[PDB]
Amino acid sequence: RKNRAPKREVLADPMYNSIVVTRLINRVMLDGKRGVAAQIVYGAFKQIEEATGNNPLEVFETAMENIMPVLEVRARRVGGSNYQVPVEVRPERRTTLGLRWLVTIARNRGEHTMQDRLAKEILDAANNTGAAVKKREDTHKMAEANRAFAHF
Amino acid sequence: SKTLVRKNESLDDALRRFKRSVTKAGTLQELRKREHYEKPSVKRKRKSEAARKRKK
Amino acid sequence: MIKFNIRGENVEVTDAIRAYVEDKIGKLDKYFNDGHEVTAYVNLKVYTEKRAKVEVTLPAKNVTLRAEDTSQDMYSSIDFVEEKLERQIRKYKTRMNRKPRNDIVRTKHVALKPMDAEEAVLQMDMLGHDFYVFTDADSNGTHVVYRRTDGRYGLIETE
Amino acid sequence: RKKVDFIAANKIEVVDYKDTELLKRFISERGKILPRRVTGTSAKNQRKVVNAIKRARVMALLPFVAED
Amino acid sequence: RRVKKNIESGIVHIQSTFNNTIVMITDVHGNALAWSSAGALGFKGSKKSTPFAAQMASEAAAKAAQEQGLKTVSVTVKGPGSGRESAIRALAAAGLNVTSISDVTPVPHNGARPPKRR
RNA sequence: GAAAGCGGCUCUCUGGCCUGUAACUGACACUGAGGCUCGAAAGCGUGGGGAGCAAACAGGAUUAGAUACCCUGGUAGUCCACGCCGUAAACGAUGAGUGCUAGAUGUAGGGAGCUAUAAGUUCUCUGUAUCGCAGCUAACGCAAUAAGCACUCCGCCUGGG
Repeated sequence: RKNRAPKREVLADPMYNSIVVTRLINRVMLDGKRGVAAQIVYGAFKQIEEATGNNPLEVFETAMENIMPVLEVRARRVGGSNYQVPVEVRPERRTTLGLRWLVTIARNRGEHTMQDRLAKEILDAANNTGAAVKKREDTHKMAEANRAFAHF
Repeated sequence: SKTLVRKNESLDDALRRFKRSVTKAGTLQELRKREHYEKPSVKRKRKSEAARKRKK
Repeated sequence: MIKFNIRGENVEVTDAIRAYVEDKIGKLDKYFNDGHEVTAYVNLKVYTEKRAKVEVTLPAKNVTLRAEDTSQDMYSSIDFVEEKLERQIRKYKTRMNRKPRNDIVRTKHVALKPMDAEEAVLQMDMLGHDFYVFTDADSNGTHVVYRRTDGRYGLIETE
Repeated sequence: RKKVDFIAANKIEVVDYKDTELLKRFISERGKILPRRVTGTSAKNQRKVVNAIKRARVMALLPFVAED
Repeated sequence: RRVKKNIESGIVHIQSTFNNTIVMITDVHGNALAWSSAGALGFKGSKKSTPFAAQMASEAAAKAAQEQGLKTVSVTVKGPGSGRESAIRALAAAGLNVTSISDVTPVPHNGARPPKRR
C-alpha cells in the first residue's frame, strides 16, 4: 500500500537475553500458545545445556549466521522479461526469514517431541552444517544470474 | 587527425572523453536509426518536424 | 471438459439444442486448456416470447466470465450468445496469450516594458526590491536605484 | 561571439577552396562539416561556400573521413 | 614444447555487438593468441550482454594475456552495445596499462540497404 | 521543376524565373473541349550486370493453428542500356488566369538606399511557413502562397449499394 505503516515490537529476553527468543516464540508459537512456545525455546537452550552447556548465543548466533543470507530475490519485468533483480534486506527481516527456516526444519521433522526434532535442528544447528547453509546458498548461487540490475 | 587520447588521460578521464565527445560524435543516432532500411517517404518523415522540433 | 451445470430455470430441458450448447462449448474445448467449470442458467417466459434469457458462467482455472444475454428465440440466444462466447475468446486471445504486450537563476530581467530611472524609485517600490530591475527609458540603456544605508534614494549604477 | 559564416571575416568571395584550414575551419573534429545551426548559417550563402567545400573536402587536400 | 612469444604492446580488439562481445588481445598488426568472447563463456540468453559478464569477458583473456606476458595495452574497441561500458572500465582496470582506447566503428554513407522494417 | 520528382564529385548543351528596366513591338492577352506530350510505383520485352536487400517458397518459434509478425535463409524483382502500360492519398481529397486588401510573422536572391574609422538597419519581388483583421463555413478551419470579395477558360457533382 502507500505508506510505512508501523510495525509492532515484542520484548527481548531477560532469561537468555535475545529478542529472537521471543521472536522464536513468534514463529514456534501457534494458536497463541506462548507458554508452550517458551517451553520449547527454554527447552532448546536446555538442548544447548546438555550438549555444550555454553551460552545460548553460540549455537543460536552461529545458527543466525547459517540462516541469515546475504541476498534475496525479487520479480522485476520489462513486459514479461522477468529479470530476477535482487536485494539485500536488513537483519530484522533476514533474521525473520531465518526464523522461518528454523521453524521450517525445526518443525517439519517426524521425530518424537517438538524438542526432539527441534533437538535435531537446534542440535544440528550446533552441528552448523547441511540444511541451513544450503538453505541460503540456494539463493546465493543465483546471484550471478541476478547480475542484471535495470539494464534491458 | 585522430589523437585518440585526451591530454594525459586517465581511465575514467578517457571514459569521460569518449562518453562526452563520442556522445557528441553523432556516431550512434544514424546507426540505431540504421538498424533497418526504410521507405524514402519515411526518410522524409525523418526529414520532418523531428529536426524542426530540435531547432524550433 | 471438467464439469457443467446445465439449468433450464423456467422451462424443462431438452438435449438437442442443449447438445448444440454442448458442441459450441465443444468449441470452447477447441479454445480450452482446462475447462474447469461452466453453468447453463436460462430463462424464458410467457406472452409469445417477449424475451429469451440464457446464461452460462465460465469459471476457467484463471478467468471467470458469465453470459446472461438475450434474443427473441431461445434457439437464437443459444446461437448468438454462444457465438458471443466465441467472439469473447476472440477478445480473450491477447487477454490470455499476450502476457507480453511488446543559486541565482541564470535568466534575464523578468519584467517586460522599460521604465525610466526616476521610475526606478517606484520600481524598487513596485515589487519590493531594494534595487529596481528596469531597462532605463530616460538613460540610454539600463539603470537601477538601490537603497543607500544612510536612508536616501540610492542608485546601484554603473552610470 | 558573432562568429557566423566567417564571410564578413574573409570578406569577400575568396576562394572558397584554395585555403587549407582558413576556410576549412568549417570542418568538424571528425572530418565532417560544422553545423549550419551551431554555426547558424545564412542558407544559400552557406551553399555558396559548401558548393565548393564538397569539392574541397574530397579533392585530396583534406581528410574527408576522420574522428576525434 | 610449443612456440611461444613475449610481446608487450598487444592490440586489444574488442567488438561489442548489440548482442555479444568478443574480447581479443592481438599482435603488432596483428594476430591474437590470448583472446575470447562473452559467448565463449556460456552466457547465452538474456545474459549475452550483461556488462559485468562483459567485465569478466574483458577479464579472462585479459589475464590470459600474461601467458604471452604483456602488461601495456593497445586497446581497440569497435561497435556499441548493451554491455560495452563495464567492459570498457573493466579492461581499463584489468591489471593493464590503459592509454589508448581506440574507437574503430566503421561508417557507411547511405550504403547497402539494411534488412527491412523490423 | 506544371507536377511526377530532383543531393559524392567534374565537364557537355540545356530550359525556366525574379530583380532592375520603356530600349522596343503596340494588346501580340488569358486561356482551353478536341488532339498532343510528359508522367509515380510495380510489372511486362530484349540484352547485361549481378554486392546488399527482399516477392515465391522452405526451415525454426508461435498457438488450437501459422500459409502471418520474429529468426535463418532464399527465387522473381530492385541496378544498367533499351520499348510499354497510363493507372497512385495525383494530396493539400483545395483547377487555370488576373484584381483587391489588417497585421505578428520565416527565408532566398537581387534591386535600392543603409550604419560607418571595420558594425548594422529600412524599402522593394517572386518563394515557402505559423498565428490571426475583415470576410468566412454544418462545423473543423482558411485568410496573402484566402475555404473573403469579382470576372474569362475549362472541368466534375446529383441518395445509397
